[PDB]
Amino acid sequence: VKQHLQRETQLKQVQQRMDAQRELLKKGSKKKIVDSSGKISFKWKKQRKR
Amino acid sequence: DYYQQVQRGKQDKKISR
Amino acid sequence: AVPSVQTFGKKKSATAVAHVKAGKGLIKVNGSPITLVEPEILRFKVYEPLLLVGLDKFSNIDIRVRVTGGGHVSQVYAIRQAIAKGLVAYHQKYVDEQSKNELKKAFTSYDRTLLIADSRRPEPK
Amino acid sequence: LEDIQQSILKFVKDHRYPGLTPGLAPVGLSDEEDSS
Amino acid sequence: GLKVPKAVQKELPFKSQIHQMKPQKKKTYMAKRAVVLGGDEKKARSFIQKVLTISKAKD
Amino acid sequence: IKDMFSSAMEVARFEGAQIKTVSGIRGEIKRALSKPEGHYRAAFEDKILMSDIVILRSW
Amino acid sequence: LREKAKERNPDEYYHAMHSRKTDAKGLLISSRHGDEEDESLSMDQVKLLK
Amino acid sequence: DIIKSGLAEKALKALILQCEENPSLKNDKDIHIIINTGKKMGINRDNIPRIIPLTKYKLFKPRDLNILLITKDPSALYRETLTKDEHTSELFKEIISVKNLRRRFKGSKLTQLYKDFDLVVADYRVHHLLPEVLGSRFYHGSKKLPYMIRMSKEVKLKRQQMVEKCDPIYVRAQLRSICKNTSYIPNNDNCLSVRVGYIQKHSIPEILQNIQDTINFLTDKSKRPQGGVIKGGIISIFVKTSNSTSLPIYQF
Amino acid sequence: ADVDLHKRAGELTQEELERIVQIMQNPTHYKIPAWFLN
RNA sequence: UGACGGAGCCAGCGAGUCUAACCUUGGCCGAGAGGUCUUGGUAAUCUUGUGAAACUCCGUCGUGCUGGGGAUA
Repeated sequence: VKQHLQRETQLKQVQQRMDAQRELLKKGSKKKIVDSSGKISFKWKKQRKR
Repeated sequence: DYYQQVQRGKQDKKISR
Repeated sequence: AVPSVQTFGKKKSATAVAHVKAGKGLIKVNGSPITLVEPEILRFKVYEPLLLVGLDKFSNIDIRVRVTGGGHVSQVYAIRQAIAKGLVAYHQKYVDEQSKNELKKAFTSYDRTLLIADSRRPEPK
Repeated sequence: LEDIQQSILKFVKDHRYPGLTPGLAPVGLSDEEDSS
Repeated sequence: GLKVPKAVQKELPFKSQIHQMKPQKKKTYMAKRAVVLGGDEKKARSFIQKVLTISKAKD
Repeated sequence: IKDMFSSAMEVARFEGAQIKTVSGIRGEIKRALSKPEGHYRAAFEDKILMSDIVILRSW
Repeated sequence: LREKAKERNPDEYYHAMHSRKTDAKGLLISSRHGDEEDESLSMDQVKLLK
Repeated sequence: DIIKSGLAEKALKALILQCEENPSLKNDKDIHIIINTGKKMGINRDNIPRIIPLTKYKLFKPRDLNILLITKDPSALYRETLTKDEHTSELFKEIISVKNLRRRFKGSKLTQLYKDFDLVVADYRVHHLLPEVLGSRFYHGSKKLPYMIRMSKEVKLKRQQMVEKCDPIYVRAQLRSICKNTSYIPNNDNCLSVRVGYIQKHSIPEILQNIQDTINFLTDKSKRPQGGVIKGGIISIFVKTSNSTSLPIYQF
Repeated sequence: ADVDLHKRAGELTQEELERIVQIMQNPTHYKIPAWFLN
């Protein structure tokens, strides 16, 4: 059960990164936001979808 | 003298074999 | 997609390929800038294609040179030949022919070995 | 089982050089300070 | 194998040029994407390979 | 060739002789080398290997 | 091969020297993928695969 | 267990009395123990000398012997911070890098280098690419075989780089450990040599004590990467100078 | 010996010169490393 | 035009399953042949590709030759 839990949390993280990449390549204006560490995020322009 | 004892020992061991 | 131009400069076994295209004005030899070309006493041999015609010709174009082979002085002669005839070919193809042959006249009045090497030798007397 | 239930319900090492871990010297407290 | 020199093979005709493709150093996306199946499928792959090499060596 | 002779005088005595490897590669001894004493320079039909033995058939 | 290099005849045009190209050292680039595929795939293809 | 009896003391005494007078070994000044293990110790011979810690006898101080130090590519950091520290500023006879070492020393220069130094110490990141640079004279046998040192007390994690610094107190501490202790190299067969003691820097009870120290550290069960390699019954001990016969001890 | 390594050897006080010659006379007990001297 | 000590850099030749030392010290196994380990000395234009040296830069010195038994620590 513990290794089922480890497999599930690793799959959740890799699907989360995959979903962020897919969300990133759709469309709209965005900028690369960099934090203190280097964990980058993408902040999207306040503009609703036509 | 123990030096010459042990080197004669390995010598005659090889000679006996 | 960009207007670009490729030329070649040769001395003994050095050879330098210069790509000239439109840009902001950066002149780069082997990735490093032109102001790093050693042996540092022939840096003005490299510079004279720029100083003979003015930097206002180079203010709108960016050159890059890749130099292989040869030695130190053969490489600076390949660099200056490649830069000179690349500027001439760019002003031929994408700027006017009057500036083209003004550049050819200036380089040929300084030395035509900026534009034409001395290539096949000896003489069998 | 208590640690496994808490999880389910909540010496040098160079990576490139595996010979370092038998390689390097066992330094002591008597080696770092005094007159040589 | 026959190791033809680079000075010769850069100066070859267009018909005689030697198609030598470089190895890949980058973990490309299609290779990191593509799925392989396991268990019964990998032993099926092993079986088909053994059968095909026994057939080729017998021939 | 290393050790079939003990001296450059011996190789000088035997210059020009035809030798061969055990592969049947024919050869000829040419000149004694200077500093290693019984070592000499031979020329063969083609490139012999490091796993060979040369042979001077005498009577 | 050395004799063919001596007798190249540099006025040698083929139609395949539009598609085929040459690296920096002068040798032949052989694309290791396909030649019935494409190495770079489009944005909507990447959207579907991702 | 305990190895100090009249057989061992008589053998070691007779070896010293032989090497004082014999005109065939008046240059080699050293005592080695040959351990004949029972089984074949399985680990193959890399040329990395593991360190056997003696407990109460420093057999060498780091200032009474020539030390060559081999460093990484740029070498300016290690050379400056080692030579103007005054904890280590006089400890190394030479500090070079691998690039200019193999540039300078080719051929018989390596024989002069061998005869010049007596402790070769390399950065552990360059220790593996030494057997071509230093040739086979340093790796046939083991008396100038180079030691690994860590120069920085810093560990490499994945996805990130070792910050390039060096620590002179740490490197003096591990050269002190290296000269203070003795060393061995594991191999496949059942023969294993360990240097113990010198010919006039030492005496019979201290040489016998560090012989027993190497025995304990070698056939120990713990300390298993560095020292616990004798898995079976250690069968025989011998003592010899490099051109002297194997005087036997502890025939089990 | 604490003498400055840029002074010319003429201007040497006798305690500095005797410190120099004492160190060079008995190098071992001043723990000079044995590779400096042959 | 030097001597030490660091640093920057620039070639063209050359690709046969082929390329390459010697003498020892000992331990163990084996009937022997030998195998394997261990060890010190000597020799060296290294080994297949990366790389040359002269050159360039930066600190330091400072320009009146060579010998063995004798004799001072």
